[PDB]
Amino acid sequence: MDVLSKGSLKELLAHLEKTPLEEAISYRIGTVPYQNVLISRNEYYNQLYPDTTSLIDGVSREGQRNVNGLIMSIISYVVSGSGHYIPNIGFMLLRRSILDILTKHDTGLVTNNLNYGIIARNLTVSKMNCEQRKRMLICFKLLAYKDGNQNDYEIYLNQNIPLKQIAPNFIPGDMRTVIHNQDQLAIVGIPAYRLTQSTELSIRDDNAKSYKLGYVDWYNSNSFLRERSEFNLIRLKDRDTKYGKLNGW
Amino acid sequence: ANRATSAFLDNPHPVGVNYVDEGSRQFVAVAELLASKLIDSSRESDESNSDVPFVQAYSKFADDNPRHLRVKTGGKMANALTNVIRSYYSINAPAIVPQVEIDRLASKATVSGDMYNSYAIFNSVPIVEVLSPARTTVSIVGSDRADVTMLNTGAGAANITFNFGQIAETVILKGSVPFQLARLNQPMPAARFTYKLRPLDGPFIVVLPVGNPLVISATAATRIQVPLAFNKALVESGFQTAMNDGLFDIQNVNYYSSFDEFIISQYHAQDGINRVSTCVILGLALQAYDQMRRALPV
Amino acid sequence: ANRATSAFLDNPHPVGVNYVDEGSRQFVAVAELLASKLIDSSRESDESNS
Amino acid sequence: ANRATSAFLDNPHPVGVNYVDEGSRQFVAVAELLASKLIDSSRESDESNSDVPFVQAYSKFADDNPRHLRVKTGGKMANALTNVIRSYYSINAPAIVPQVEIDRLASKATVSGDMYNSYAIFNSVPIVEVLSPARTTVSIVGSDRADVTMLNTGAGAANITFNFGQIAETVILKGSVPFQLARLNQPMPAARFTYKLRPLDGPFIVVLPVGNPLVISATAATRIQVPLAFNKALVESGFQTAMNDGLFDIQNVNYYSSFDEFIISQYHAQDGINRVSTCVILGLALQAYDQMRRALPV
Amino acid sequence: ANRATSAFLDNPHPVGVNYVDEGSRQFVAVAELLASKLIDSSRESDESNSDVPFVQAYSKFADDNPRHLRVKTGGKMANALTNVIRSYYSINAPAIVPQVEIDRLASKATVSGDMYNSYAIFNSVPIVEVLSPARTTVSIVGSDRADVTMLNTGAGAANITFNFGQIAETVILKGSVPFQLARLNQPMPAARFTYKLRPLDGPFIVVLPVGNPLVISATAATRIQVPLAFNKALVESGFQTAMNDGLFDIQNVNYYSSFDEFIISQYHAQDGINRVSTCVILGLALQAYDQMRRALP
Amino acid sequence: AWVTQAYSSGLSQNSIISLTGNDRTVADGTFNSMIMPRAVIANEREHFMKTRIDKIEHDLNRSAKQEMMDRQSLAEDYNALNLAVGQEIKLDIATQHQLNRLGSAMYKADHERETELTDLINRIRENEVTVNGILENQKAITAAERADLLLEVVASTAKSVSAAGRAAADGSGVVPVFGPSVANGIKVGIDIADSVAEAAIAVKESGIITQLNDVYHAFQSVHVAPNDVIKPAAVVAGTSTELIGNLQAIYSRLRSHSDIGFKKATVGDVIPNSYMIKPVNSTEYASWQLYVIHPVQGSLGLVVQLMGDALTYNVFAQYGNTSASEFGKTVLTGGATNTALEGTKVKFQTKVTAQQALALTMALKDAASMLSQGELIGYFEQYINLALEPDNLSLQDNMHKYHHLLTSQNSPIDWNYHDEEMHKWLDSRKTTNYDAMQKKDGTVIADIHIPKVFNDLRNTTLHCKLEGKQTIAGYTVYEYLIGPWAHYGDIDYSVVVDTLNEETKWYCEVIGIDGHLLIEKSVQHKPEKILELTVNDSGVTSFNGRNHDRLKLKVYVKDSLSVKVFRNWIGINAPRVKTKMFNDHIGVKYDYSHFDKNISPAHLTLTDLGWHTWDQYNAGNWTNIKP
Amino acid sequence: ASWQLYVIHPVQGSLGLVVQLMGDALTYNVFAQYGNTSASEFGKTVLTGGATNTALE
Repeated sequence: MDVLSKGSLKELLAHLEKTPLEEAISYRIGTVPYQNVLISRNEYYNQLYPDTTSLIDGVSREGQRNVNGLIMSIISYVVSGSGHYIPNIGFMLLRRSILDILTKHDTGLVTNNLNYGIIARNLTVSKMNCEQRKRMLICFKLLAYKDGNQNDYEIYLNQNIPLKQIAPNFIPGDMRTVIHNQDQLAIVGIPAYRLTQSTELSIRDDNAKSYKLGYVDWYNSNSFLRERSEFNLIRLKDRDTKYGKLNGW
Repeated sequence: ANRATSAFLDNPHPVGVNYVDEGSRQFVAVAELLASKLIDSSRESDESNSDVPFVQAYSKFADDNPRHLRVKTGGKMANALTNVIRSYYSINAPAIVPQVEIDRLASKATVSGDMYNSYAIFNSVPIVEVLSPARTTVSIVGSDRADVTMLNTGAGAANITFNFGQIAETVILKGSVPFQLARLNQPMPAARFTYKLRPLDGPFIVVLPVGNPLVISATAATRIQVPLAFNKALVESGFQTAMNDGLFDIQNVNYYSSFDEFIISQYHAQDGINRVSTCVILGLALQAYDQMRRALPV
Repeated sequence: ANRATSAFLDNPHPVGVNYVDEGSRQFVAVAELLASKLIDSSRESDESNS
Repeated sequence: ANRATSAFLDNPHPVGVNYVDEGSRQFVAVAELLASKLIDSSRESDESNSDVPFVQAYSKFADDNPRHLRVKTGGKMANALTNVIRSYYSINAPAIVPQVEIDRLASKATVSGDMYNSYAIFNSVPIVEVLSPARTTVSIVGSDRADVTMLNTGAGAANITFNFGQIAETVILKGSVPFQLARLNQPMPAARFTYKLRPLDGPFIVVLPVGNPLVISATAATRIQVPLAFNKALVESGFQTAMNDGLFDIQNVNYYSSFDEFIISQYHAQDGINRVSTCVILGLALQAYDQMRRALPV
Repeated sequence: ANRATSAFLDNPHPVGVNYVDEGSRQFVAVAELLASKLIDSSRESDESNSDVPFVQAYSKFADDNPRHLRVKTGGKMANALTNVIRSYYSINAPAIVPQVEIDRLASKATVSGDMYNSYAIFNSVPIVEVLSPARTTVSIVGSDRADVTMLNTGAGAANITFNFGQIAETVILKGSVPFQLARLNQPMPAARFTYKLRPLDGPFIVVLPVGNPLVISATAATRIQVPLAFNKALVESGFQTAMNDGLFDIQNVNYYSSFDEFIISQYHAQDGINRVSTCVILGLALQAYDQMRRALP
Repeated sequence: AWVTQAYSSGLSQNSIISLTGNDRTVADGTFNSMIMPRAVIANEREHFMKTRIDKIEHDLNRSAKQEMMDRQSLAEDYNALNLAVGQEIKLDIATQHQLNRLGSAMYKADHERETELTDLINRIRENEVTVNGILENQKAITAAERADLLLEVVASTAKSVSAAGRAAADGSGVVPVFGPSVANGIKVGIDIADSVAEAAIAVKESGIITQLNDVYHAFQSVHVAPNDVIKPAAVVAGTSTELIGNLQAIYSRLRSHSDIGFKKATVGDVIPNSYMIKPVNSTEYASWQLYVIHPVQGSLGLVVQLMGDALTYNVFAQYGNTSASEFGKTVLTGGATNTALEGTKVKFQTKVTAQQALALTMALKDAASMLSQGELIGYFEQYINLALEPDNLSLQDNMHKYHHLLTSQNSPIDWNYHDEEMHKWLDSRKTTNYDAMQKKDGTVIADIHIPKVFNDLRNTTLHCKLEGKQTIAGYTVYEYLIGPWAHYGDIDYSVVVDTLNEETKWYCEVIGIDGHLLIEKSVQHKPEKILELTVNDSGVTSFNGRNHDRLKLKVYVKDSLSVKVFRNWIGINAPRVKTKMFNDHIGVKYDYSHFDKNISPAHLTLTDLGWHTWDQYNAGNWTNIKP
Repeated sequence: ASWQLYVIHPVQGSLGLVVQLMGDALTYNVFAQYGNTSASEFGKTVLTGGATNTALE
């Protein structure tokens, strides 16, 4: 819910630096993806509504115990709000931040062999929306510059024209690019339209709506930080300053 | 020629490699300290006709107030303590405790997770192998006190080779009848009833006269570094409780009658020093589990 | 007529004859009391920051 | 003809290319200052019947207050220094310690980080090439003092060509019996016991008579820029301690008995003037490791 | 089968057994501390025009104020140090100085008597045994660096076994020409100039060709626990001074060229572990003796 | 999904290390991914192609055209043996000719393996002092390295122990029988409706029933080289005597199973074939594979189920399958295996015995968690379908220890009970089939399709074509090892020699522990009844006053084309002796060192013929009687 | 962290080759096939391309 509320490249990247990798993984076994299922949607129909389980739903699913599965779980957390079930990774990797896993060689993970075609295919990209695609392209760009595969990233974008049109423009090593970027990456927020407490047919839409109504409850709760009222109560380390920049950028 | 070995020294399964860091070791120590206070508070509350000492102890341990009509499991600490025990036993047991939960629980008390402050003596006897020539039968029974029964059917006196490993410090051998024992390439002394040997000295040769069977009773002592709070009596009871409770039901693992046999068997295995460090942490975890479960049965 | 005996009962060696007076007995009792306080204090320091 | 060469001049392995910048040089200088204060603090602690002088020194070095029942290891600075030493020896070392940690530890004290303030004299003698004709035997033994035993079994006198390199400053040649030595294509002088030569001058010719062996003992001096806090006695002690502790155990490397042999050998390679810079920083790191480890034994 | 051994490793004589208790250890530490202050004060008085720094340090050391007419000997502390050193070298030496005087002198200054809170590196290379075939000649010369010169005159190549003991931590071998060396029952590698060996591995086999003599230079490093006040330069200077001053001239003893040879030879005996405890204490006593003798006329 | 810290201890708790690390991912194109095992049954390309190579080997060594051309000669030779009524083999019958082709090829490979074991035992005994030195001194080294050391210290004549080396040095008579090639282009289904005419019987006699066709199409033979058996034998041996006992113990078991395999075709029932079940979806998140092994040369099957990373197995009896289920009762359990799983079924032929397949399954189950799924499948499918030992040395060592245990006297499976029971089941099945066919059609038709002559592989009177490569003074020597025997009774051996010369004299000698017989004959194109034997219950024979377990028969002939040795038991269905074990083989000892001695026919004289002992001859020159 | 070592003894040739692959570095040595009669299968190196270790385990 917190990750899905980030609306800018600065806020999203700042959140990924603070959060550790254990948030990306989940310890609930869940079910398996790519399975045709019959779910119950009684507000609309009496029969059982068919659908297909995927990795993009907000429910935890069993994942493969490899580097490919780890990256899919990280991107799933960013674009959906929940990750997968990959246990016994190791406390050394789980303490490090999501950004460090994505763009630092010191962690020890090897991601050079990863192919963006199957990752996009597995993390079903024909079913994503514009905001979800932009976040995935951010993760691909961060990984590509980590292993020096910028040329491969460009060729992949040139093959898929719609991805190129919405691809965010920022250099992973430069902080000026993050500041200048004005893409909207928010999947949840205060809605201008009328948001009701009703169900949606698809698994993806129902889970997304639950996060949206959950954010409204959290926005009006006591855990939210109203800057206009209590800006002098935050500590100096976490106060918003223009001089602030990501570590190593 | 025939060889025989102790039953409990065969095929030690790999132990878990999670929750062995500094913060995780502090969590087990915190659980041990707080589980002990739960036991003492129960005795004090019962003897002082007031339940207020128990409420404070349980609230600190479980992070919620004790209420009637509730099972009184122990809160998040009981769940975390139970799961870390399962991960310690086997390397295929999933580690499903978040690092945030470990740090949050470890901050309840100010303890040092140093697991090398003190030592403990373990009495399991590691008979690695006994080599016997033809027409001689050798049988090994027991782990706390090993009884080796040897019979010499052949015409001449035979030589039985004893190998006690290189980990144990002292092995005391007593026989039903006086017998002759000496190291390799050494004069055989007069027959005596008892022998004290250092396992690092080398393979030992025992002469076996033809006739009535000879039974040798072996008692060993080994020293392993343990934290100061370690208590062998509490660990043994907790080990039995965990096996009964089903914490060790993971597939493809070995089962042992006691923690003494478990810790020694892992020591007599490849990367024994690293294994023993994990087994010691499991021991302190099992001691906290025994105190807590006795205070709060489910 | 054969004879069998327990191994640990054969040939007990003589024990020491010094440090058996009352003054020595007090030393052992004092040492035990102070040793018990030592290990208890060591446990207390491990459970505290002092 | 035959060729003879010094044993320690064969195949100098490449050295590390990390932790050479100004920030890293500051960290090494900070470590040497703080490690030195540790030794004098302990001496002052013993003489003053109080552990307070040692407590303050260890708290600054280790960023952790010492405890009686807890082992003292040096903290992060001890780990960073150990990992830095490994990186310097070979280009194949992992070089795991980060740069943010290096900057934090460098801020503990104010030092120049100057690697070229002063100089030192190194006494290893490099004998690159000894050419001997047939029917003669030449053997070279020694690193601090090189003894060249040559025996002529021919009919007439033989000419032996010496080559001491172009790096050493002065070489003093002493013979068991008086001998004749001169330049290439230069007349011979009368027989003398001792010679002072500059290696840059050129290859030298020694006239070897027939019948009795001649042994030449050579001692050389070379000047290398080093920090002003350099101490040859401490560096050599640190070199042996690091070798025993296993910090130099890496595949495809050479091993040297003395630090003078190490620094001179790399100074004779093709890129020697760049290799010495890393060698000098490594020597000061070994100085800190010597003082730190003696005050805090493992 | 011929045998060759290092000269300094043969027949280590037993060391003294007195003055090893905690009270005596404090005496050596106190003597070293006060001797160091004495020489420092002597330097200060030479660089100034006042003898006040010297009279303060000498009075502390000798319990009597210095006088121009009387000679400066060091007092009872100097006498105690000399007799203590004599007893440490051999078991035959008398332990003349009593224990009441030792306890009194230890009370002059406050220092911990622990002699095992640090370590020192010693460079004496022990070659316990070199076994050679019949038709070969092997000579071992040197203590700090050992040169093993070997000549093979047989029909074929020979195998020579090296035994460096079980005490040395590491050994570095260098040869005049590249040579082959491998452990017992390992394959022989290619010819190399250098080798780094762990003596605990076991006997090492080298292959001697027939052609030309091969010389091997051996360096070793062993670690011995010492007090933090240990100084090898001061100890070695004290060893030469004690030998020249005739503190080691008693019947049925061995003589060594350095303190490195003395402590390594003792550590390689049957009772070596208990012997170095006395030898380390003697080393600190020599350091105090060197500093006191140099400062006093 | 796992990283390690630099400058850390390299030791790990587990003894078997996977090529793919704990992350369970290998970058393609790296060395680690190149040395990974390949799935042969699962991959359609490798399974399709492997069958092509095996077919080529069978066709190159045994040609269908050659076998059909030699049918007429073989029928005449088999008639020349005057056998009592009810015991003659009539090769004019189509069905009887088929079983002879399978029997002859199977027996020759088994016979050649026994010969190689005999020379190996001879070489081991010659170097007893140095063999015992290697076995005692080295024990921490791998079994493969120990096998290499043993084969080097002896004149093994085959030093290589690897699978590539074994295939490099292998005779033409060893290649396994490929069933589909034998049954190609052979008439099935002759319909003679209520016609007892002599012409109607002749055409029906020329065809086979469809049941025989299915049996051949699901038949493949297994023959284990002595070099592969040395690793299980030397893994725990402490002396040469123990090692020789293990080698003979294993080949006794392989002897019994090979005999059992042939009886399955003779009985008259369709033999089942091994198969693998894979999920329908190739890109499945949840992966499972099931292997059902039906060894034709054996009495116990194996079902291996790999569900995720968990391996379970079950050993089942191949007898007593009265119910509709193919599997009989299970004798050894290793978990729960579900044989009702739905998926694609792929048929394959195993090239390893039940013991070897079981040995690897136990080893994989021990290292279920240490190895990845690809490695578990690759190692198992390579061994089952290619007889290729795994590259993982630690895994290979564990397999051979289990292979020894299943063979030794402490085996969890008591093989003698199952092998005996399978024999009783097979003969009962044959009786039921014959009487069932006797009711449906005439008694003459029943004898045509299911013959009672053949029965067991060694009970059946078979011929063994010999190959000769050694010629001395123009006389080529042909070797044939008489014995050992799994049955007792009276047995006759005959020799047929055809050569280009119109007349010639050929000599046959029979070597025992004492001396040779030196028969001399001159007949051609007809068996000669060279030697006749009697066999005890224990399988031993009193040959010329000395108990023997095997003999060496050598035939010398000039300018020969083909030499065949025939064998026939006097009584039909000779009872079988108990299969020997480790204790039986080390209890008694015979010397085969005398089998390498050979004579020179060219320098022979009349007085030299007859039974002569070694003392009569001098040192060397075993042809001339004067010492 | 893998290393490969290849030793080629061409039966139809007068010289041999030893190729070693250590990481991203390739080193080779061409050796004479004659005169190696002293406890070694390699003669003198007629052409050197680096350092090759034949004692690898």
